This record gives sequence, structure tokens and C-alpha cells, in this order.
Amino acid sequence: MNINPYFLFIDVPIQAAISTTFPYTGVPPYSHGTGTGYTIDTVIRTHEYSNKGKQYISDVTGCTMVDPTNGPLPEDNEPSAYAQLDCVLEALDRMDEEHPGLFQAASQNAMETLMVTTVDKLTQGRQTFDWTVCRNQPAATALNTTITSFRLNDLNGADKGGLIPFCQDIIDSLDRPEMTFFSVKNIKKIKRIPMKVKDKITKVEYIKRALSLNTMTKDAERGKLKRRAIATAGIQIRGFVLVVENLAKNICENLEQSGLPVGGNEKKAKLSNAVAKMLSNCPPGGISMTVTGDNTKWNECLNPRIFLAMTERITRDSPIWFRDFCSIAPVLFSNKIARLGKGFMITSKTKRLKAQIPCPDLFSIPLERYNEETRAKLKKLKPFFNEEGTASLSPGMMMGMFNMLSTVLGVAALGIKNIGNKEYLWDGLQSSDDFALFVNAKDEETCMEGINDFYRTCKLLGINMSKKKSYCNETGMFEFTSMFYRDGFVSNFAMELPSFGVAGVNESADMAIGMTIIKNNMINNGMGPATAQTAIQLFIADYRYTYKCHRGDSKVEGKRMKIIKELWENTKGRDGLLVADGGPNIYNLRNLHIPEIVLKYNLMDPEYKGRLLHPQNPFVGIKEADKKMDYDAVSGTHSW
Amino acid sequence: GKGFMITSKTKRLKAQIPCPDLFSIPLERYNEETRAKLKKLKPFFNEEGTA
Amino acid sequence: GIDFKLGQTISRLRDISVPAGFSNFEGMRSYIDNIDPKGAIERNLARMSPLVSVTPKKLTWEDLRPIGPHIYNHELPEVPYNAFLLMSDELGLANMTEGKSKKPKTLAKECLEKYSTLRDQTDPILIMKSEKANENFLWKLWRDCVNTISNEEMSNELQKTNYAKWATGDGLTYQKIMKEVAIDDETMCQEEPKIPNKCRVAAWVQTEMNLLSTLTSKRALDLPEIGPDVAPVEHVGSERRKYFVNEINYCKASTVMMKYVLFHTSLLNESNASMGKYKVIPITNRVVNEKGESFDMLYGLAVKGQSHLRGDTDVVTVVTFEFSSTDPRVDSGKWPKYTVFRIGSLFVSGREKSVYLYCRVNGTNKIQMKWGMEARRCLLQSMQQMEAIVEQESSIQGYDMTKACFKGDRVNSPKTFSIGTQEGKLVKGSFGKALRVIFTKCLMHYVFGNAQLEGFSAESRRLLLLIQALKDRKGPWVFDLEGMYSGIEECISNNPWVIQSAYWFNEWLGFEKEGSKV
Amino acid sequence: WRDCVNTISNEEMSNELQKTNYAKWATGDGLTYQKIMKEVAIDDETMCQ
Amino acid sequence: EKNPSLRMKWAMCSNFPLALTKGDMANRIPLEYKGIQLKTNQMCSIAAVTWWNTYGPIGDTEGFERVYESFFLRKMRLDNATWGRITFGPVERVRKRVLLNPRRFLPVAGATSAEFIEMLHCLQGENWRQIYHPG
Ligand SMILES: [Mg+2]
Ligand SMILES: [Mg+2]
Repeated sequence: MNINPYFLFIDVPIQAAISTTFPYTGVPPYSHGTGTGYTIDTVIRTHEYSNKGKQYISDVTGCTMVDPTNGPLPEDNEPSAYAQLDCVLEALDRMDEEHPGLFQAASQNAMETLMVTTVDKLTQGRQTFDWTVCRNQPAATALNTTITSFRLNDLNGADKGGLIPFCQDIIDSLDRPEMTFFSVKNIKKIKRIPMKVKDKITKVEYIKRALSLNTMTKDAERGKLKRRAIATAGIQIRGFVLVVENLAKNICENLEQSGLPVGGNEKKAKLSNAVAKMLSNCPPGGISMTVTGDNTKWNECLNPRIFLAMTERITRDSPIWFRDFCSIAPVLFSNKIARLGKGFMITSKTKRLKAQIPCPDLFSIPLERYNEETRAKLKKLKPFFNEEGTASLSPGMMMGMFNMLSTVLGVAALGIKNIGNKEYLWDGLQSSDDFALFVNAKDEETCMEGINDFYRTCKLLGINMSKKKSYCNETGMFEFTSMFYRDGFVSNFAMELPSFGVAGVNESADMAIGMTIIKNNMINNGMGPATAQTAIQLFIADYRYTYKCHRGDSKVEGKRMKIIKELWENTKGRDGLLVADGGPNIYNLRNLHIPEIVLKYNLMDPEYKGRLLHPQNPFVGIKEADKKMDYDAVSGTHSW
Repeated sequence: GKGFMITSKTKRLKAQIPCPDLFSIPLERYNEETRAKLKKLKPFFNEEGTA
Repeated sequence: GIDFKLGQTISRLRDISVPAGFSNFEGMRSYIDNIDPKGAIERNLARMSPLVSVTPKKLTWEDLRPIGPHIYNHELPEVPYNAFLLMSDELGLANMTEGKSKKPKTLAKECLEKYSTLRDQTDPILIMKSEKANENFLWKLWRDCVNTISNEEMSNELQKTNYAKWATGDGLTYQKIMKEVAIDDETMCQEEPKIPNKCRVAAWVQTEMNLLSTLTSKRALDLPEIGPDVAPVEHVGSERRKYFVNEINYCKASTVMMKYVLFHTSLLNESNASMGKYKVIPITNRVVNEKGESFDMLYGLAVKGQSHLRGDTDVVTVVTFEFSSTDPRVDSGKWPKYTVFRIGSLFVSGREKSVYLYCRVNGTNKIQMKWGMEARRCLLQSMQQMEAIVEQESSIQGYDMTKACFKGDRVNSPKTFSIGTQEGKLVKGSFGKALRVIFTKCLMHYVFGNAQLEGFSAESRRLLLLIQALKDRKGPWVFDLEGMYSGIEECISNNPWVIQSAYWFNEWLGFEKEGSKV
Repeated sequence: WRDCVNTISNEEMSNELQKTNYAKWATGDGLTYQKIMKEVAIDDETMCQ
Repeated sequence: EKNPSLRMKWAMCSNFPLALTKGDMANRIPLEYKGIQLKTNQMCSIAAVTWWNTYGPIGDTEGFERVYESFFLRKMRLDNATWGRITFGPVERVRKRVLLNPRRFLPVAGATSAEFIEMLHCLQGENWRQIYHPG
């Protein structure tokens, strides 16, 4: 008798048991060593899909640029970045016709928001590339450092309030013959101390710094055998990017196909609505087929030049000042520069020695001293390599930069709905690089033609769909946004329930934030009662261990435990004790929305409540816990 | 005297075996001449590093 | 108004960043604003070559083939055991305790004190050394742990700290030199990547699956209480919980999971507390049997050596010495990484049984320790399933089916699911057996998780959904199938779970084919 | 050789080489075996005269 | 650090991870209590907090409820409420924009007042339903 776990699928649908098929209880595969190699494949891969375009030398930076747009049409089934401008405009024109006034409404709404926007908004985000130090620093730190350096060069506008003057000077800063800024200098005093120093760089150096994108390896990524590269941009492009993403978001919000702006429990509704609508529209006696789609090299075949065209088309009726503002981010992305990792490692086994060759000195060593894969990588990288350790990456995109705009382009291809007036009608859903397509036709053979026509049509817009990762079957069972639908039942089982542990802020808060997540999971992710009950148990065990607050009847020894045990005997009413004070846990499903302080107020003894709730106690981000999520908590001695 | 010196080429390590510990390692780890010398010295070798 | 003027540099970038066929931005701007396309897509599609197409093919049971046929090749070596700790061959020295919580160092000393024959064993009987492990280094290191654990001092720091520098292999580390010398040095070249060996199925992976889903006499899963239940939903939730915990509490996988969580927790506490020193970290657990008696179980000791690295991915050498009662000679191909000594014997129930000590030099990062603490969510993963399964039954018939599903009732026989095969004949099992199998499957995903398991599980999902479509006669189509198979197969290199999972998938696929024929 | 010439030609009154760290490996002084405890060597079966 | 919990786990075991204010109220905590170093001469230990709730002056609490009426209103709405039977049959939930507390798009099958939404987690279910009446 040999146990075969896969046999559970004989008596259960795979969708119902799909949760067990996902290894989300294990370590997310992290990146070990240099991510420099991975960044190089991205550059080689990105240019390999656009080498048939036009190659020229950029006069602003001297880099070797490649432009696959309007290039030769693809001849094979490999990924292709040769998007035809006329085809893209045709899709957008069809898109606008189906939603009259949408482009104008989004442009006007985006502008109104831009006028009111202030510089403090740029402080919201993730790690950004700081040109002053050539490193990665928080958005607030980078914004301040950029602001201070602009003051040195007399570039003002940041203090003027609105984002327009601040973004105006950024463009102005690109013309200054030399740029002065504060740099961190590590002088050896033995000790090493970093100080400020007034550093100066030339105009071309600043141009490259402004266009550069720091590259790391995508860590914690789940569901892939091989790592990749995740890039972050500097402050020079942030502000312009926020507006364009706002512009794309406004358009996408009004699209039925779009599923990227939609978030939460509405995804299940979107899946059900689309399949229901397509089945109803199915011709009598026809066949409705659904394609579980997936795009590979989705970011490496999208062109900033196309996004520049889309921004022009979306803002057709708008002031030139706004049209110029919305067209800057694509301009700074067509001339982007990819900073390559942190070099390579070369070792001698006989001498037991190792050394790190930095990126500027990649080709200073003979290529025969690199392994085969790196040797080939560097041979192909030479044309686009810069002497400062960076590689020119004009074609392609970087994941996560233009997500809303990419969805708009994908939805546009879905709106064609037919080719050659053939006897099929296709539609679907789109969210960033993930899509699902439904085709209705009189028979399967005509349905396949519709899918093949869609495949060819996508190739014309720069959208490549993976044949290896895509499959088709009759409508009613498909997958989208990593969600499984089957016969009217949606089985979202890919989100990993966040570690039900203390949020690490304080005792009363963590209990409030913790109990909020379980409640949200019940409401949103359809988390069941029992599993919700157990999620409470696991968190409490974690909560007591971290905070050293076990039940007063427990035999745990500790510094605070002795005081907790003393309080347990002293207090007459044990049920009123807080969990953090060694009190019993009284949380349940019905009461996942009341702070424990308020819960135990009635049961709390007069002495304990007065001590804990002393108006002037010596121990005393309350709204949102660092993504911003609100939690309900009560001020008290535990709020240190 | 001081003893002998045994080294690992691949590991790039070295260590001095003192006189009391001459026979603490198999004689196959000494070169041929020293191996024969120790084989002949064993009868007259006191267990303090002296002969 | 607003005058957002453009500078000289930005304008020049804009001019050169236009699609082919435009000299400057103004030409591009005018073309988009004025020229209208009315069938450019149709013109291009006709002008596009016909060689590019989805080339779709109908999927049939004959199209589907076994995944990774190389796992049956008998020339390849048997996939070895590479988990951090012994799972089914584990032996833990039980010391009955009143229930008081004590420091791990004191727990180890008392457990070893009870077994004085093993603690005092100074002469090691080597059974097999893997390929390069130094028997003298490993044993001398082990005796360091026992002496340090059994000393009167309250610190777990190893007393040698210089023999351990080389016993653990810490001292055999390459020396960094400035870049200029390396550039000049012609003999310095980049190393080739370490390709993982291709192995074949091993009978020890199936055995662990068989053994770790079984019920034992010891339960190690204890959970905090919750508030009183005043609503029917709370009562049914508690009832479903009670049935679930009762069936998973005593499974061997539950005890194994807790040991992994506790060990990785102690490892992480020491990692921050200790940076450049060697520590002994007992591999302990807390268990309670049916009678309610609580035991302290010691599964071995581990030398967490140095660290001297802050971050996510930075190896911290860990040398594990784990007690076991299984002869490594029985399955030689399973322990090519372990140096195991025979350290003594004991009478578990009046019958003599050997006690070996498996030694191995391992490495870990901060993330692995962090995610080791997070191996209890396998409890959440396993349960979320039966909730759905029980819920689906409750939809069919009103009254709760938890009692019916697990034990049956007047109008419903207890639920059964296919669990395994014997002699080529499918076997059925209760809902408890399926629950334990599901829990164990989740645990092995954590234990054997790596880049290979993520790829196989994610890539194999496409095949699983294709088979589901075939079962429902939905007439699935695949644009290409060899490419899908190649992506799945490229991840089957040396991971025990992936190789075994491929064998299980092939077995289940054949059964589905036979069922389809009828 | 270049370091020696530069050191000699400089105006400093010292014959010290400027690039001491590079000269550590140029002369081969860094490629010296590491002395270890006699106990570890005794246990290491790969250490031979 | 990039993980608040782990940073907090390491912070909790530290001797004095809490930042204490300066004042007379901060001087009534003993320097050491049966060995445990509550504070130092400011930094504070979590043991000092545990002592506060155990031994210390009983501060008055008269305006606490008035400051926190909303939460206490939630508590009494739960306490005074009544619970009915449970229906295990399939439920049909209509997506609507509802107010959580006395707004988000949620699936609700029945009363849509904020009183029911606040407890919605314990009422609705894929294959179960419960009858609730807020107090
Ligand atoms: Mg996607
Ligand atoms: Mg998909």
C-alpha cells in the first residue's frame, strides 16, 4: 500500500484541491550571490527581440539605441517587439469609439489631480535610485537629497508647493552645464566616517544618472525555477510616472475587460460576469471556448515608444502643456540606462583566492576567464556596454513601471473582436501581463481560427502570449489572475495568508492589527469559520511567545512572567485581564471587531483598569500600520 | 628537536608535529626517508620526544 | 495659467525617441493627431507570414505522456536524502516531565543524563563517512556539544572555539583580494555553475509518505484557547476544528513539523544573539501522549557556527548530530551526505535496538530560519481543504455533515477517497487518512521546497488543469505540448519530492487513462 | 618595477613603496600557508610531509 | 529591517527596548523589582510596564467612555444582540456598496445596514447562513 497524494483528484476536482498543489508553506526561492548575471540576460533578451529594428547612436548620451517599432513583421513564433504604430492607433481608435469621451474624461480628471498634487506625494512609494549617492534610498530620503541639491544649483520650485514647478526644474536641471550636490564621502580616520562633500559632475554624467535604473534580483518570488531582475527608477522620473499611471488608471477603471484596478473580492464577480455575458452572447448551437492565457517576455517586448504614442492618442484634445507633461515619462523610458548588478566573482582554487570584478571592469579581463554562459553573455553585451558599468536598454520595459498603461494596450487588442469579418467574436479579461480570452463560433475549428487571429493580432501590438503556458477548452472552466473558475465556482487559492504574527509595533496595537487581518480574510478571501478560528489560535501562540505574556496559570519563567504571575494571583477578576498582561484570550468569530481593552472594561477590576488607563501614564502611526492599513486601538500603558 | 612539518597543498595549510607526537600519525603520512627513519627509531623512542 | 516649458536636453531626447519613420516628435505628434487608420491590422495580418500561428492541436488521452521519463533510468543514482533533519528515521530521547517550561540547555542535559550510556560513549564506531567528511572532526565536534551541554555552566558556547573553526570547515574559506591583483592574476577565472545531478526515483521518498501520514501514540500539537462560543457558527466551527485536530494531532507529520519550527526558532534567536561564536542548539520538542503525560524529546544537537554576515542570504554553517535507530547500510543510496556513528543501544520495549548518530555539515540563511518558524501554516493549508470539502457536503444536505463525513450517520455512509495502490489495485481510505495525507503533502512542500519545487508545482499545474478539462469532456486544446512538458521536466533534477511527485503523477495519469477508457 | 621607480623619483625622503597592498601579492608574500593547531593537523588525514 | 515582527522579536528580548518619558510619574517605578532591572538612569524594560498594571497608583477613569463611545457602542450592539438558527444551504449574495461601521463593495444576502456589515464576517458564508439581530 503506497500512498499517492495525486489520487485525491480522482474523487475531487483539481480546482477544489488546487490549494494543496501550491507550495506556499515553504521558503520563497531567494537570490544567492550576484544579480549581475540576471540583469545581463534581461538586456541580451530585450535586444534579441528587437535586433531587427534600427540601430543608431543617441546624441544626448552616446549610447547605442535599438528601435523595433515599425520594424519588419515577425517571420517565426519567437517573441517579437516589432509593434506597428498604425495597428496600435487603430486599436486605440476602436477603443475610444466603444467608450466615447473616455480619453477626454480621463485626461481632464488626471490633469485636475495633477494641478492639486504637491511635492509631498512623491514621498509615497518604494526604494528609489538616488543620483547623488548612486545607491538605493527611501523616496523621502531621495526627495530631500534631490531638493537640497537643486537649491545649490539655484533650481527652485520644490518650495513653491505644486508639483508642476518641481517637475519643471527637473527638466531645467537637465540643461545645467554642471551639477552640484551633497555626496557621502567615507574618509578613513582606525575608523571610517561618512561625511558630506560638495561634489560636481558634468552635464552628460547627470543625464546618465537621471536616466539610470538600479537593478536587483526579484527575491521572494514564488512559482519560478529561475530568478529575474527587478528595477527601480530615480526621482527624476517618479513625478512624471505618477501622472501617467493616473491617466491610465482612469481609463482602465471604466473598462469592463480591465481587472487590474479592481481589487479585493470584486475579482470573483468580474470572472463570473464575463463568463456569463459571453455564454449569453453565444450563437444558438455554437461553441464558446475560453483560452487560459499567459504572456512571456511581456515587459521585454513592450516599447516605451508605443506608450509615447498612446499618451498622445489619449490626450488628443488637451492643452499642449499637459500633453508635453504626459509624454515625458515615456521619453525618459525610451532612453533608459540599466545599471548592472554589482559585478562578478573570480576565484583561484589552487591559491584559494577570490575577488569581485566590478561592472565598470567587466571587459578589462579576457573573456576566456569567464565560464561559458557568462562568456557568451558578455560577448553579446559588448555593443550596448558603457564604460561606466551600465548597459543601454532602449527597447522593452521594466516590470512594474507602466502597469495600468500596459493593461490598456492589452484591453485594446481585446476590443478588436474580429478579423476579416470572420464568423467568430472574441473577448476576454486583462490585468497587466495576465489575460483570459473567450471565443464564440459555430464550431471548434472556427474558434481556433479566432484564437490564431488573436495571436497574430497581438503580435502586431507587441503583445506576445506563451504557447507553452497557454491552453484552450470549452467555456465554463478557465484561469485568470491566478484564479480558477469551474462551472460557476471560483476557487481563489493562490494568495498566501499573511503570517498571522504580531505586526511588531506594540502590545495593544498588535492585538488590534492581528485580529483585523483574520476578520478581513473571512470577509474577502472566503476564509471559513474553523480555519478562521484556528488562525486566531496560531496568532495568539505567536503573540504570547513574542511578547512574553502567557497565561498566569502557565509555568513559563521570565522577567515579565514573574510579574504576570504576581498580577494573576493579585487580580480578583481574571477574565478582565488583558492578553498582554497574562489575561485569558476571549476573542472569537463573533468578536473580531472590538478592541480587547473595550471588551474587558466591564470585567476589569477597578484597580487594574485605573492602572492600565491612568490618564497620565509614563509610557505614553496610530492610524495606519507600516501599504497603509487602519487598525482600531485604545490608548493605554501598552501603547509605548 | 622541534619536530617535523606536515602541510596540505590543496588546503594551503601547515602544522608542526612536535617530537612527542611523531608516532601519533600513521607513518604513511611521512615521506619515504622520514618513514624509514621513524620505523628504525621506534625501538629507541621514549614517549616524551626523546630517544 | 500653467506654462510647463520644455528644456533643450529633454526636447532632444523626445525627438530621437520616436518610432521609425518620424524625423522628430512634431512629425509623430501630427501623424497621430491627423492620420486615421481604417484597417491597418487587416493589411498587416494579410502581409504577415503564415508561419506564425498558435498551431493548435486537440488534446487527447494519447497525447498526454509520462513526465520525466529519465527518473526511471536505472543508470542514474538514487536521489539522496537532503532534508535538514531526519523525518521518519528520527529518534528522540524521551524524558517524562511534570510540564514546567525549561531552557533548552537544561532539557538536553536531563535527557542525556537519563541516557548515560549514550552520553558517556567516547569510543565512536564509524558506520560510513559520506565522501569527504572527516570522522575525527565530526566526532570531536560532537563530543564538544555533549561536554558543553552537560557542563555546569549556563552558556551553550562551545568550549574549544578553535578546533571548531576547522571541524566545521569555517577556516577553509577563500581570501578576498583587491580587484587590481585579480585582474593582473591570469589564473583567476570565474567558476562554472554547479549543475544539479539527474537522479532516479528512490524508495525512501515513498516510505516517508507512507510513514508520516500514519497515526501515532504521541501528539505534539497544542494550541491556545479561544473565547466561549455563543453562536451556532462558533459551535459548528469548533466541532469541525475538534474533528480536524483529533485526526491530525497524533499524526507523525505533526510532531515532525513542530520539531522543525522549534529548531529554526532557536537557530534564529542564536543567530542574532551570537555572531562570531559557536553554539550548541538542542533539537528538542514537547510532546503529550494519550494519557496526558508530557515528555521532553531530544533529537540531537547542532553546532550553529559563527555567521559574521547580516542580511537575507548569508550561509551560517550548521553541523547536525541526530539520533536514529535505522541502519544506514540498509539503504546506502539514501545517506551519501551523512557520516553516521553507532553510539550505543537502548531497549524501547524490552527489545534491544541500535542507536546511530547521523552527522552532517549544513548551511542556512536568515530567511530559512524565519520561514522555518512559519511551518505551522501547513496546519492552516491542510485545514482550509476539509472546510471546503465539508462545506460542499453541507450544501447538498442541510444538517452538518462533519459527523457524517468523518464517521457517517443514518442517511450517509462515511466519506471515502482513493489514497493509494497496492499490487496495481487502487485502494480507498477514510476522511482521516486523506486529511493526514494532505497535511503530510503540505509539510513536504516546506521541507523540500526550493527553486525546483516551485517550478515543478507551478508548471505541473497546467497539466493538472488540462487533465481536469479532459475528464469533463471539455475538449481542451494545446497550442504546443512538448514545450509545456519540457518546462515541467527541466525542474526534475535532484529534489526528492519533485522526482517522487513525477512518479506519482505518472501513476495517477495511467489510472485516469484506464478510467477514461471505461 | 614601476612602483620602485616612482618611489625613487618622488620628492619624499623615504624609500617606501606606495602600493604596499599590491606589492603584498606581486612579490608572492600573500601566498603563505596558514599555520594551524597540531591537533587539527593530526586529525586531518590529508596533511602529509 | 524589512520585517516588523522579527525586529520586534529581537527587540522584546532586549534589556530596555522601551523609551521612557521624564517626569514624576516616571520616577515612581522602582529601579529594580526582585532582581529585574525595570529601568536605568531614559530607557525602560517591558517588566516595568507589567509592574505598572500590577502595582501603582489607581488612576481615575471618568471620561474614558465619553472619549470612546464608538467602540463601547459596538460592544453593546454585540452584547445585546440575539442569534438565531443556521442555514447550511447555498446562499445568493448580491454585490453592493455597504458601510462597514456606523464604504466597500461586498457580497451581502439580507440586511445591508452598517450594524449587520460590521458583523458580516460571522453571518455570511459560501455554504452556510446565520440569522443575526443587532442589539
Ligand atoms: Mg499578471
Ligand atoms: Mg493566467
